[PDB]
Amino acid sequence: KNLGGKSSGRRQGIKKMEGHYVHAGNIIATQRHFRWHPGAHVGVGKNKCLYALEEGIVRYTKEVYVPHPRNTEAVDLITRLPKGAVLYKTFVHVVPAKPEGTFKLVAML
Amino acid sequence: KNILVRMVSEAGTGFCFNTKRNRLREKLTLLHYDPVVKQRVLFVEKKKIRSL
Amino acid sequence: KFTRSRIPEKVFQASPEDHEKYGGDPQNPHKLHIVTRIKSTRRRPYWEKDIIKMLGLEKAHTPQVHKNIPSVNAKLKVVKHLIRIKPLKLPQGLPAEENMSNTCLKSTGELVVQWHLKPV
Amino acid sequence: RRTPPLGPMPNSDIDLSNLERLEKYRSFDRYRRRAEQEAQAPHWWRTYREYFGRTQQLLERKQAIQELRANVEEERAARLRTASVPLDAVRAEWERTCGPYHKQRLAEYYGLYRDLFHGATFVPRVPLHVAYAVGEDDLMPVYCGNEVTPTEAAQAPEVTYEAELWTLLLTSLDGHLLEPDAEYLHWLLTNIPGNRVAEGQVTCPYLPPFPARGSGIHRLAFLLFKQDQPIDFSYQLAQRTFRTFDFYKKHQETMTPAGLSFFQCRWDDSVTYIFHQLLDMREPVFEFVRPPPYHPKQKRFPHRQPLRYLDRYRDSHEPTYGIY
Amino acid sequence: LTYFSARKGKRKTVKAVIDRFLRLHCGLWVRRKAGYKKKLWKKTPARKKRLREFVFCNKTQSKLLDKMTTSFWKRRNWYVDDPYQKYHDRTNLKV
Amino acid sequence: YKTKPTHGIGKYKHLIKAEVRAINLGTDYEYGVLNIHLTAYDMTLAESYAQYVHNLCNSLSIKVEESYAMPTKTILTTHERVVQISGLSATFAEIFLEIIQSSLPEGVRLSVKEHT
RNA sequence: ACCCCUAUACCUUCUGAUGAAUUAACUAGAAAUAACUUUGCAAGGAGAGCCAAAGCUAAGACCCCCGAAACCAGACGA
RNA sequence: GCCUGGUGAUAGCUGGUUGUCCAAGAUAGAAUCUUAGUUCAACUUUAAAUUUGCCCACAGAACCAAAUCCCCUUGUAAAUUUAACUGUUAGUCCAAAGAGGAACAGCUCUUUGGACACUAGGAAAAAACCUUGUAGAGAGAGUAAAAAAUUUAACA
RNA sequence: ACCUCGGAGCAGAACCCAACCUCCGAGCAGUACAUGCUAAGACUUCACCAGUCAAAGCGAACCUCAAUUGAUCCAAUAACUUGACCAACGGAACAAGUUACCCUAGGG
Ligand SMILES: [Mg+2]
Ligand SMILES: [Mg+2]
Ligand SMILES: [Mg+2]
Ligand SMILES: [Mg+2]
Ligand SMILES: [Mg+2]
Ligand SMILES: [Mg+2]
Ligand SMILES: [Mg+2]
Ligand SMILES: [Mg+2]
Ligand SMILES: [Mg+2]
Ligand SMILES: [Mg+2]
Ligand SMILES: [Mg+2]
Ligand SMILES: [Mg+2]
Ligand SMILES: [Mg+2]
Repeated sequence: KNLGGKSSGRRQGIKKMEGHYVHAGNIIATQRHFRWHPGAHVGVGKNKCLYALEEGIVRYTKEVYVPHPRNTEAVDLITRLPKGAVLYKTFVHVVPAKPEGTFKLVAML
Repeated sequence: KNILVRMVSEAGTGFCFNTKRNRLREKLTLLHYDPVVKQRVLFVEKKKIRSL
Repeated sequence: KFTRSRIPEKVFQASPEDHEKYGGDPQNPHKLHIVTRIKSTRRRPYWEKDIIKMLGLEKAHTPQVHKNIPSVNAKLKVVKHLIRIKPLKLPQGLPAEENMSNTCLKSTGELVVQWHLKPV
Repeated sequence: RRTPPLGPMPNSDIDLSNLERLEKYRSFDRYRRRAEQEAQAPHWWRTYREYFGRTQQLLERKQAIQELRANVEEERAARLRTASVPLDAVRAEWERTCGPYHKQRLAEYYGLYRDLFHGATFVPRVPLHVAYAVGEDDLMPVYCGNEVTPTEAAQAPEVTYEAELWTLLLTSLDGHLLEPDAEYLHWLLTNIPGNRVAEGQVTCPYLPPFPARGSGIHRLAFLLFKQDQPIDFSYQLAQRTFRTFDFYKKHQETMTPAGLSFFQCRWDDSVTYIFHQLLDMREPVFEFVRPPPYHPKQKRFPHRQPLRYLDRYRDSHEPTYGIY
Repeated sequence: LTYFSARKGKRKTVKAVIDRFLRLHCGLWVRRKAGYKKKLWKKTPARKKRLREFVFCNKTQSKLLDKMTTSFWKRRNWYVDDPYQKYHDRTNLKV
Repeated sequence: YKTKPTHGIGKYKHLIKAEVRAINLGTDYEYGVLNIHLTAYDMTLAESYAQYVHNLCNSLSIKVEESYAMPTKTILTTHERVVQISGLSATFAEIFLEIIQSSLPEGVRLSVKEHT
């Protein structure tokens, strides 16, 4: 009497591991709950998927988690902590490769 | 419980768009956006399309 | 499940007992290995079959020279159960262009650069 | 397969058996404070920072503020929050006391030390004051990092500073057209007696700033040097070019820097006048050119792409006709 | 399909294929997306923007559609004010 | 990641306790849950004194479970406030009770009664 | 010659029962859209029609044998 | 009924498919009135164009075991793309991790890896265990795997 | 008893992984009416079909939930749009029981 459960794998996880060159708009990793958070130059979709906002190299770090004050779930999770207790998460960053443009000589007026 | 109705623009006319609204509440008037006037304009609902 | 096997590093750390057993010096080690396939790649996983093809040991009982560098040592650590390793020792020098043709690698592990066929 | 942590893990020392006996962050703000402190600490894992990075004074000050809070109108005005502050006294006393460290911050933020002296930091002790004449009525002051037009800086400025020799220097850290390293100076007055400027040996006379059109926004350095022993020194832009580092290296024995004031310039019509009139060359015009957009390698069968895909890879928007 | 007709002994086109697809002269078949005019009330505007697109076909879909039409449909067409005419020749491929 | 040295850097549920008799075993002795009833003919002195008790207890690191009030009675009206306390020491029983004794304003009585 | 030693008939169907006494004769891969190879000519090719943004023309090279119960029409039969 | 015709009916089913010699070549799946079948994919094959492929080191991949991904060096020689098509798939057993069953089955269902549907030697015979692979002749030689070991009970 | 979709275990750490295996669920509701238009770059349920994410831009302000669903043709409509418990859920436009009289082609 166990019907259902025939759903397939979502094929989620990391698409660009650390060190990988990444162009703008590449999906870095799709998750189902926030396993990785967006860091520098990384955006988030409605599906909690991390994509890239610049061209560069993906890096994963461990950072202090300080949520938005209007996020009453995580903020209520803060205030229960003891006085030294600091939350960390793993973040994903894109270190941007190129300069965003050069000055070039155009005309000798 | 809900109804899919069409919403006809009052100006820049011939423009419709569909919405959901309850069976029991009143006839919708909205401020949608006409891309023909390219403004926000009152729409009035004219016909229920399908009772979803 | 049968998987690829990591081997810990304590396995590849010699003891002075072993320096008494085999003929090695931890200071000034040897440059070149002689590797020989002495076991089949049949009934072995496909990764070991590949490493045997990379090291150039498709034919058994045929010696091959390698460098004693950590990359080649990593490949050798994968297939160390199929091969035999001895140091290439060189009693005289490495062969010059004069002695290039007249060499012979002996069984001992040494490579002699003058190979007559006369008795001493 | 666990490998043990390299240094201490976070949330280790506070991890006790009795959490309910431990007093907690009652707030959001305290966690933000502690959290920022832990952000600034050096760690052993990979972090964002790796990749993207006397007694009489206290006596007179205590009696001074103690006399300040004693007046009834100060308390009554402050509790009715209609009390204010004279900005001028704060300005001049700021010029006196802790201004030099702040001008040091502004010179470090604007990269005057990494470029002007290869990182040799110093402190501008002298509260220098430079201003350009804006007609006859008013005059545009130069503070550290201001914007001043080259029309305002057409004529050499009035320099006043309270001190007792001196060598004053102006440079343009970025305005060099040919070399990406050197900089054109604008005027270098030396051996200056006291605090009058006119009696200085005008070695290199005054040019206005000339930033080229579209070449962005320029910074212009007023150095002011404590001189000990008066030394002799020494419109062609091959002659206005030098570097302040190895200039100062020749003369650092009996001269130390004592004053900064630097400012920004952009293009203006006066710079048309500078290039054409007195430099006698055509003006260079620059444009900020962004890199071309990445598109992947074009496929034979661009499966499921829209029809726009063929336009990413073409270069003419006109009907080509081929062999016909 | 019919490989040899009974009257002419020629190949025949499948007219479903012509009725749904567009052969560009370079070999690309353009199609419309399935369900682009169904149940639009329950689709997000991103999805509706995706369905109102002219989508190219696969390689094997392309070869399947080539085999199901004839050489009349594979031919240069110099129409007057053709909307798709700038998409026939293939610009700037590096294979 | 499970094999890296920074494994479990992000865990936090051991830092929140997301969840009665007295404990007097052999050496470490403590009262169970208590009740402190405050009855007065004044809302003001009972509420305010309950504040002073409650701020003492927070200022001396005591678990204060509740600080509710009981309904009044038709008599004049008698008001009650119940400020629960759990866990004291031998010395801290004496030192804690002597201040509540020595801080009563006017005619408001006490209770060190326990639960049920 | 045998004795010695070695040696689990063939086809087919399954991951690893079928059919055949034997001989002779008979008995089972049919299509050139597109691609490829080779020529011709070449911004044109083709002996009208057709194709052509190096193409077009020509050739070469690819698609089995036997076997039901049935259904229908018309006859012949007590 | 039987005969002739339609009729070379139709058959996803059974059976059969004829010279030589060489080469390359075996186990993911998804849909389906579908599980005796097809279509797409995966794998396979040829031709072509190009440039990397494989092995991999630090670093790196989450909160609520064995390992893998990623990956420069290095060791090697392949890979991807373009063109054109066929064929194959309930695999079996062994080792390992498991599920169902009786911690039965030469039982059923997944995963990782071997081997077998490719050779030879051994294990009694012997698909799947061990040794071993690339092809010929030799009345040469060195080897690999490779032979089951056990025998007991006095008592103050 | 089931047939489609989702979550968890099996399947401990990238992805994938079966069973008439073990347990939960779904076939909506609510809010908004810029839930406008366009468009680089990507992910993808092992094919296809479907699905997802999205910077910049123009125009304006100053969506939650996991699943929450259905192709083509055809209809209806001036148009925009709408149409299945087609749930056997890749869906034939509409077809039940039974044969120890069964029959044929095969398999065990
Ligand atoms: Mg599942
Ligand atoms: Mg599945
Ligand atoms: Mg035969
Ligand atoms: Mg008769
Ligand atoms: Mg037949
Ligand atoms: Mg059939
Ligand atoms: Mg072969
Ligand atoms: Mg069907
Ligand atoms: Mg079938
Ligand atoms: Mg690489
Ligand atoms: Mg896929
Ligand atoms: Mg069905
Ligand atoms: Mg179905």
